[PDB]
Amino acid sequence: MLDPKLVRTQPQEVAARLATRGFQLDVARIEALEEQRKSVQTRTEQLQAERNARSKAIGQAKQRGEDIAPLLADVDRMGSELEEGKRQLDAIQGELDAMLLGIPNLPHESVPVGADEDANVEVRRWGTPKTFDFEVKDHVALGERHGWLDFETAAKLSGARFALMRGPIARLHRALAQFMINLHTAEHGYEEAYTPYLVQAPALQGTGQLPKFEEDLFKIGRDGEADLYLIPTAEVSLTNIVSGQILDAKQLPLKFVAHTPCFRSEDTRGMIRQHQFDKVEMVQIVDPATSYEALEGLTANAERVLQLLELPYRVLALCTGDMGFGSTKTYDLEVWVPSQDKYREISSCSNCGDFQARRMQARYRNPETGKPELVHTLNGSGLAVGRTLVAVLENYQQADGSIRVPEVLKPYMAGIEVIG
Amino acid sequence: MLDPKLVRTQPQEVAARLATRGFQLDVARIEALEEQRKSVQTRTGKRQLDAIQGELDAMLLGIPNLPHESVPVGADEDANVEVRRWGTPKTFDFEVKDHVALGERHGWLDFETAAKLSGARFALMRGPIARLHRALAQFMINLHTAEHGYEEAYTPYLVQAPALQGTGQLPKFEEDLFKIGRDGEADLYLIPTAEVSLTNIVSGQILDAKQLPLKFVAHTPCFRSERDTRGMIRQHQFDKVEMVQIVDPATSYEALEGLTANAERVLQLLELPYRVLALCTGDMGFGSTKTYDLEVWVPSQDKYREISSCSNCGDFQARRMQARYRNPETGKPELVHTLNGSGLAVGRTLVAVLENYQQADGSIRVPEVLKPYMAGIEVIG
Ligand SMILES: Cn1c(=O)ccn([C@@H]2O[C@H](COS(=O)(=O)NC(=O)[C@@H](N)CO)[C@@H](O)[C@H]2O)c1=O
Ligand SMILES: Cn1c(=O)ccn([C@@H]2O[C@H](COS(=O)(=O)NC(=O)[C@@H](N)CO)[C@@H](O)[C@H]2O)c1=O
Ligand code: NA
Ligand code: NA
Repeated sequence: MLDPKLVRTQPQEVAARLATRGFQLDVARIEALEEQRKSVQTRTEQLQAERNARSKAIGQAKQRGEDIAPLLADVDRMGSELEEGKRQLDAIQGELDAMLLGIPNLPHESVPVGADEDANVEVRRWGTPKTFDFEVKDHVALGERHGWLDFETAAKLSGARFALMRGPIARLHRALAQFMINLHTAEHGYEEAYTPYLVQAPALQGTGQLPKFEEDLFKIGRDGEADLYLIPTAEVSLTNIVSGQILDAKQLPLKFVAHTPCFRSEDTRGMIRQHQFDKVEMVQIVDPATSYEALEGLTANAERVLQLLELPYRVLALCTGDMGFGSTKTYDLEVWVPSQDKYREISSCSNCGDFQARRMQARYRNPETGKPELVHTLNGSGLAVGRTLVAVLENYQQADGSIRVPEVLKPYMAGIEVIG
Repeated sequence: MLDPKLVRTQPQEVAARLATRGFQLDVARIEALEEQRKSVQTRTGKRQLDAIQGELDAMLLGIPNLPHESVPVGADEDANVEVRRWGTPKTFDFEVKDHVALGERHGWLDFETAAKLSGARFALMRGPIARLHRALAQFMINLHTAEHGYEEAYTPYLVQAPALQGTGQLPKFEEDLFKIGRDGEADLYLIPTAEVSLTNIVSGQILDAKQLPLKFVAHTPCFRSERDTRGMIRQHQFDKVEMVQIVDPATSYEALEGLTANAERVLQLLELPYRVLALCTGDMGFGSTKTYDLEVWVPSQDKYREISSCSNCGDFQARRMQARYRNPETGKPELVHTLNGSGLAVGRTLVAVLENYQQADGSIRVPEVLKPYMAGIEVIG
């Protein structure tokens, strides 16, 4: 949610900033609703003035021994219209709120203005994509060899876009997730958390997936119970820890890390696109003055995972036309994928500003004013575990089809140094 | 599903054995349907044959497993037999606190934030308690893979109906599952246990005799919409480290003893006193022939509480899955036997760790085997 006062009073300036995202604000409808509101409010004011006078004129008519029936009938009619005037103003405000819940965030001034994906800038890249002396295999060819990565058995259980891992590939996947959590808790100042993987609608509305992106979620419809949704990311559960709270300035920043499955009902082959995937999520609840510096740190934390695994990657600053709904500024990390001869997305790191904090009423008590003020929220993958496994399998492949274990993962691989 | 030959050749004995579970086998309806199929065959139309076949198959999928002759005969939980114990429950020199009071002290176990997010029967864990939960699950999976011969697996947590019918949750227990209704697609169900995904790896296959035993281990969330039940004891979501075995039918009752010892080892290494209960015929799970429950000591309750269920399913799930192996003696593809057991339910291990390891000041001492996973933390709070 944007600032309601800003959208209602400056719809033209808000529309112009939003147009950079390709989003066309319904300025004609905001102004029409605002014209209707002003018209009803002026009618209720004139009626309040008329009814109050008539209601007190009954007292005076009584003192004169006069008939009060014409006056009571006037007051009663006026009262009934004021009650409708309230219903009209409530239904106008109701329509305006429903509309404001579907508006994407305002891009920060520093975001490059672009109409599409081609206006995204490379910020920097790290490491050098390996030149192989043999024909590179993809992660599907590599992992299927001994049945350690099995899409057929997963299709037999659950249908398309699911995976089954066994033996050393399953251990390598767990090693990756354990390495990420241990790194963020030991070196990057994040507090570990275990969260529900099923949330009710209010949590998803707090982070921006609801009301607009319901069709992308798996829903559990329940009889006489509030429906449950499978989390698309631990961002939903972690960010909402602070909903409806006034935090002390001393408690900021709150930094959370969670390793959870992620469920989405939205080449893309093998493990690139899945209905379920593990992701180690980083979430920060910060002082608004520090959120853009916090984003730089958050991005460096996700990068550190790739540097430690020695995986060549690239950092992209997303343009205005290529951002997520609730983001003011995003950096995408893209890992080198040898079988594709390109870098592919492995993490998105965003500053949401006060957009999610507004929806969930997550606040802090400002020290200067003493007044409760909205916090800023940030989130970032550090990393999507299945995609890192794809990167590990492909970048560490040997000529015989075996896989070298990355150095930082050997303590988790129980003596295994080469897979197959 | 039960052997169709046994149901036909020995109806009275199969019915008398099932009656020890409190299940009344409808021999009359089964044999009346068999007579109708035989009469319709001698005349052959397709409508009446498919209706009789659909009726018979639906009945057949509703019959629980035959209890093994070594299973104590009883009507309820009070007839379950304690077969052994391990360890001495601790005598505390202060008033014992439950895991809820222990965990809630610094916000590290938070039922209120979880309720705000998801409603009742959910949990949120933070900092050293979340780290201890993760340490427990890592310990269990590292133990089973390194010492007990189990191959690790990452599985889907959403399955379609045939996998649940393969292990016995469907058709009879649909109400206990969280279903995802999918428009113009097969509905998905959240897994109640990794037993569903692990056991079904071998469905529709003829394995090699040399491939047996197949021993799988997985750490997964478990989702169910179903004595003291406070906090993490009962949840809609909980983590469980599951052990599954696909074995030669001749070895399955020795394999159950080995599976039960694997689960027990986690409790021994954590130094958590417990007891082993041989479930009676009237307290057994639908798909089981024989079950041992592990019940860990819970100081706040002054009693042992269930933390694991180890079962031999015989050929029951194999029949539903058509999971076979090529018999080296005969040459014929024969049904395999299947087994599963918790090693362990992670949330309930955490309850047991918090309570048994608590100290006078409300702090919790970290179990010895968990210290390598706790980043220097030896005392929680
Ligand atoms: C397997 N798989 C998918 O099918 C889809 C996405 N991803 C990775 O997940 C990362 C984070 O997803 S996101 O871009 O929608 N952003 C978030 O979820 C925020 N909570 C920040 O993480 C993407 O960068 C993909 O690499 C998959 O792995
Ligand atoms: C939190 N919680 C529950 O809410 C319910 C059960 N349990 C434990 O899970 C163990 C295994 O569940 S079971 O008995 O249904 N058996 C199986 O699922 C098999 N696949 C073997 O694991 C129970 O023993 C409870 O201790 C919870 O922890
Ligand atoms: Na992205
Ligand atoms: Na049980």
